[PDB]
Amino acid sequence: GSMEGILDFSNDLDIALLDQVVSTFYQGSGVQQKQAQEILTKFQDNPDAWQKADQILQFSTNPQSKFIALSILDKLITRKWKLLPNDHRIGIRNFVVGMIISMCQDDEVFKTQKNLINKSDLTLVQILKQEWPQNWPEFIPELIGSSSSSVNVCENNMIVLKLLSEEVFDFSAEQMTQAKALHLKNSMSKEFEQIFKLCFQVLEQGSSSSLIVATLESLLRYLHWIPYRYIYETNILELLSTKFMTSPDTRAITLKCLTEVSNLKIPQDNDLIKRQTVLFFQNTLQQIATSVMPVTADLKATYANANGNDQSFLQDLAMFLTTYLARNRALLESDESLRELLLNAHQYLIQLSKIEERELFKTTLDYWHNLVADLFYEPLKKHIYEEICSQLRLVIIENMVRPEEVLVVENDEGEIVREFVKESDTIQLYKSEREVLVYLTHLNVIDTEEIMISKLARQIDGSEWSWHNINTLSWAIGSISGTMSEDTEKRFVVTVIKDLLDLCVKKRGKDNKAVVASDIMYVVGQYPRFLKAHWNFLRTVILKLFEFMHETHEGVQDMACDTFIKIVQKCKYHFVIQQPRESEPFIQTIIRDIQKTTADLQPQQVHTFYKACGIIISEERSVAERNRLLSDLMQLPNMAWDTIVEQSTANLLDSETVKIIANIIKTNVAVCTSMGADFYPQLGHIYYNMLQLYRAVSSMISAQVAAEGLIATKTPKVRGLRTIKKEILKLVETYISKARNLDDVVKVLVEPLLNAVLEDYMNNVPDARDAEVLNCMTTVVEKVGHMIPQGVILILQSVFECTLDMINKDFTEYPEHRVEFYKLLKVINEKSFAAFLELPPAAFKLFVDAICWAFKHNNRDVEVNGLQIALDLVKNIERMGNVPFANEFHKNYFFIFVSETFFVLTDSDHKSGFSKQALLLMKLISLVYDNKISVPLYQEAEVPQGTSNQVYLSQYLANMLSNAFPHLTSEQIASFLSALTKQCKDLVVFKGTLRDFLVQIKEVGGDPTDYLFAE
Amino acid sequence: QVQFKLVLVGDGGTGKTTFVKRHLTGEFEKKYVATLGVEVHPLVFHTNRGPIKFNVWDTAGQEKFGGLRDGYYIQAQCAIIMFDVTSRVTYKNVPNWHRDLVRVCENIPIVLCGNKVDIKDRKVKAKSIVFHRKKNLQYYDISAKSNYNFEKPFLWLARKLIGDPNLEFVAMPALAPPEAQYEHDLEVAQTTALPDEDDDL
Amino acid sequence: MEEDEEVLYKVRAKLFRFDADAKEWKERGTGDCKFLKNKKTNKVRILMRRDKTLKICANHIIAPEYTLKPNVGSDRSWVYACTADIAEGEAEAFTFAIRFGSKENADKFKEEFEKAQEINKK
Ligand SMILES: Nc1nc2c(ncn2[C@@H]2O[C@H](COP(=O)(O)OP(=O)(O)NP(=O)(O)O)[C@@H](O)[C@H]2O)c(=O)[nH]1
Ligand SMILES: *[C@H](CC(=O)NN1CCCCC1)n1cnc(-c2cc(OCC#CC)cc(C(F)(F)F)c2)n1
Ligand SMILES: [Cl-]
Ligand SMILES: [Cl-]
Ligand SMILES: [Cl-]
Ligand SMILES: [Mg+2]
Repeated sequence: GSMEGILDFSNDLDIALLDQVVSTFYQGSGVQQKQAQEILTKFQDNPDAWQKADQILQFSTNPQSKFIALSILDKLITRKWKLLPNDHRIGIRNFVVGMIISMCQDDEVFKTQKNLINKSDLTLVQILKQEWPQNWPEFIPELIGSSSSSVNVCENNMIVLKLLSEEVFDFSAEQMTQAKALHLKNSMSKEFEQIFKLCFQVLEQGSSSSLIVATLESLLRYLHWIPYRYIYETNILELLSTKFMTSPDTRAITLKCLTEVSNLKIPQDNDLIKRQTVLFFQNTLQQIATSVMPVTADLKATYANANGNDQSFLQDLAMFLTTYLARNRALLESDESLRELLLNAHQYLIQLSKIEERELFKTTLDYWHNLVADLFYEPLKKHIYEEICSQLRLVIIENMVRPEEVLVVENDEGEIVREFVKESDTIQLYKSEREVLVYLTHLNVIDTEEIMISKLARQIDGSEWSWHNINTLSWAIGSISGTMSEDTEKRFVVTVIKDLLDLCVKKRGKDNKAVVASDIMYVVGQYPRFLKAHWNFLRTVILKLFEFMHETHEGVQDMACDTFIKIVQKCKYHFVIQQPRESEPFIQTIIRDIQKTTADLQPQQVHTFYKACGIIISEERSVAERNRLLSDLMQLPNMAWDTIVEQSTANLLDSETVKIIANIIKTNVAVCTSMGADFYPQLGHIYYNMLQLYRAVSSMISAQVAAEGLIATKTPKVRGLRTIKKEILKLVETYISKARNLDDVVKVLVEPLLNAVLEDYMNNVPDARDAEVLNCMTTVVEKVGHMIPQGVILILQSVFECTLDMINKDFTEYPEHRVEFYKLLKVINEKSFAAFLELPPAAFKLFVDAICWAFKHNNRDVEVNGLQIALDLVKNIERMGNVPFANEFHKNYFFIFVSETFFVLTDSDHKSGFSKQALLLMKLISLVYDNKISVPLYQEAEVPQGTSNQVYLSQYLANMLSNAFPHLTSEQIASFLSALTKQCKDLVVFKGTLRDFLVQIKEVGGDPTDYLFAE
Repeated sequence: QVQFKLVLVGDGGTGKTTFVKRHLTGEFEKKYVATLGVEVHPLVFHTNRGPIKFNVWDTAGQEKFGGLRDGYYIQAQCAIIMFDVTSRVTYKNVPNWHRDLVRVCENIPIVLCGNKVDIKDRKVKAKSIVFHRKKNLQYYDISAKSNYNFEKPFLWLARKLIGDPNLEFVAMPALAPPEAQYEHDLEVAQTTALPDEDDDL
Repeated sequence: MEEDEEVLYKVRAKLFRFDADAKEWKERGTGDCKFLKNKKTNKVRILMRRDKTLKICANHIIAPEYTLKPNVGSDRSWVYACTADIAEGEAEAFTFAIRFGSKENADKFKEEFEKAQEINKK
């Protein structure tokens, strides 16, 4: 292509050809645009490209070309500024400064090229970070002086100052060393008094508005750090709160400026600063009432219409009111003359809380929580806000979001149906609405009941009947559970149920009856205290849920199962005892009908039902009775199990038989999840045959892979067979993680388990290995690892080397095996470190390779465990004392861990694990500077005899860093290691020195004295 | 007929390209192939106010593949800032991307999207996500994998750009559809297993 | 353009297209798959739209030529070749796969699919 001509630097640069590539990229499309993009990238990334920056600037008409020219300068100024001759530096400063002035004097350019001007200002600010003030002490006075000349220069200087403030105070932490950040902050601080005068004069002597807005935009940044006196000891609060609130083009930024002021913890003693903090709020609320809208305005409707900036302003108003009031509302709560201001501000927030905008509602909801929590404790305050809180009760109730328990929703067709997915992003909102509404109910429980009862009354008679109105009301009724007295709760709940019952009977329709069903289920499920005290009602509820388990509406059916177990988790005790006027504990009635009750349920719903029964059974503490109940509950799956066994012992191939087996195991898992240690008798009933079945299905899977290939693993048959193996493992993992008798686990379970799973895992092909084996072994080692030292060895032999070969070719394949692998190594390294001492030297080398391999993952699940294993391994070795194995470990692997930890610290691709990388590195360095390593870390020849490991460690690291970062000077490296070494007992300072180093390796000429920042 | 340039920024790995691809072809890409500089993609939507066309500039998040960086933002009329709710570092960097973005585009509508909510081990809790309030950004939990809220960013941007709060997506009319050695091409298709056979669909 | 058609069958599904160059299946859309019979030509077609965006991810006649094959990895999906789909305008040819929530939905889809083929035989 001809567009590639600009890549050849022997020839001069044809600026005309440059603009064509630029235009082809920004205004082109298709392949042309894609080709020009790749060209401009190669041009920009050329180390000599900057030398043609002034050339492009002068003779080019395309402003995008000049923008990319400044992007090349910014890149040079940032990383290679100090590598230039002192003449190229001043020259670059000259035609950057000269360019800015040249553009601000041409009124046409200044109006149309705001992008190129802002980019040029930002480029100048990069020079300032490098040169100012040590090599440019008159920049600020000359900036102030030049402002009085052209109105366009003054405005553009406000942009420069805004950006400088940002780069020094708002974005310096990640981009500068501590020393340089402090130097620039002190510099701007020392010269700010003059900056403020220019900014205050402009604001008072009004001007080109756009200059006023630019000045206010700069003030917004100053307010992040400047002393309080500049705010309260001048007339600026009055300017902001009155003058600049009137004009709408300054109102946005002014309101943001006042929000920043509002969020300052002011001296709690000065009475005058309190008057000023009151005054600017008074003025601000006055300007809004008169210039924008009164407190009665329908902000819900204004926001919906979205005229101009109304949505942005209403958001900013909400931020200002909530920010100020959360900090200073106590200033308004005593003085009677300020009561109206206090209530009008909150009345605006009431109106703001009616806007239909989730994120905005959360912002105001956060404030309401702040307020009602304060009124819940602070004496004599809630009466002030009585009327506000009544309105808020209405807002919250009418805007309740659907709880996660409610599984039915209206679709675009107008039908009530089941939910496709969960509404994961409304879960937090519901909790927040509940918290606030619970507080509001404690503050006036009578007012809340009156609202809800009458709202309910207007649902029976149909005044306000709608699905939305009954839903939000029901959700609110359920969400305040626990706020009322038992007796009030009775009368209340009784009233609600009666009218919800009436409402069902009353309503024709498939959909009406599904809505009212979900709402009744949610309310009753939310009031267990009431159910416990009314057995007759509890029984009726449960039986109705059993009826719903037969309804053809999927949502209602699924919700009946979740409500059932939700009630059981709280009321289990009332199912195990024999209630008055009952012939048997209700658990026996449930069990005896379990087949017909669950007949129409889906399998996972049946399992939930069994788990619920398991919860109940675990309340019976008479062993004989519990085991009997457990035996009764499992009677159906145990009869199917026994039938399956006889057949299995005749060579399972049936897809329907595999599904049956899987559901039997899943039922045992469900019951074991809720019974834990109590499940042991049922486990022992099936354990031996279950493990034989594990072996049988394994042979089938292997035989299938052999006859059909790896693709067999994708077939429904093989996947069905592996489900069996996974549920078996999950069942054993579930029990062992809850077992209380570890002697039986060791002497009964562990031995057959390892024989059944380990060799199968090892001798299957990679694609046939189940990562669930690793997960099961982790639990075994966690719980009884200390009792089976030889068992742990056998686990390593079987899974370590073959799993490592699966995951040490890239970071993506076998992601589950990857994660479970390092969870297993972690627990072994913690609970049974002896197993690693038995590894042959070659296998212990792979173990170290495996840990370092974990370091280099971006996956947090692997990375965090990799760094933890390394840390714990170093501790384990240190504990051993001065013995041969500990000595050999350091000689072999100390510097491997130091250099590897360093590599991931500096490669910019593992930012997420910096803290633990630092911790690991600090421990390794401290071992040497506490003489915890008894043998020398060097060779016989490398170093004179008797040289301390401290000396050699500094020499090793100085050489390592010199070759890995050759652009650093020897003094930078020496200063860095000296600081890093002195600070190996203070993690916070240690981490600061490492962060300073990560900054300096990104540029040339870093100041080596920056590493003395702590000293 | 009239089009809007949209710039999509965020840390590497947050799912920007996967998100755009889902909207272009409907596919879900499992592989992570880092974007090199930027990729431009036309993306049309059918609305009750006619069709709207987005020229999506899907930029690179990895520093060493950044390319022109902020040069991509020029002339942009809207933007999406992407992070990964399973990676806190990507949220901590949202203020940096937003900074570089609003320095070129001073007054454009921006959506903040927290991606990968389908993963249950979430790290950036909902309560923590507040950066958008003071910056007048719209926020959505999204999942390019489950399609959760995947249409919200574009529907909101279209309402802001067209200036119509009641703008809705509408069904594109469906015209009458028209009226060899595939045996091999079909054999390959049958014997290549479909992905994610455990999904509800 | 759907008011002059009758819905003979509807089911939620996920549609895939086979990329031969990459040798992998790629999702094309998830939503309601409908069998629409034109009341003027009595021809039956598949029309499938993505949820939310309502974009067409399938539009083609249920030709008598087509045959539903199984996929090796699924018992609730069908594979078949299509020679003229206009979901993206230009009538392209594709190898399609459609997966359903259950095996009954897959078998029921097969039954309705073959019925539509008979109607198109006229
Ligand atoms: N579980 C899940 N994974 C997702 C989701 N979205 C994207 N991914 C995955 O995250 C990885 C990165 O995807 P990608 O689109 O390339 O992110 P990116 O922002 O474009 N990276 P870059 O900025 O370097 O181009 C991919 O493996 C992708 O499958 C999601 O919503 N959920
Ligand atoms: C109304 C809902 C209804 O009957 N709907 N059917 C079944 C669901 C699909 C649509 C048609 N309705 C009537 N009764 C209940 C109800 C009653 C309970 O009894 C308490 C008592 C006494 C005396 C309990 C429940 C619940 F707890 F299970 F929710 C529901 N709903
Ligand atoms: Cl009070
Ligand atoms: Cl109880
Ligand atoms: Cl990000
Ligand atoms: Mg990408």
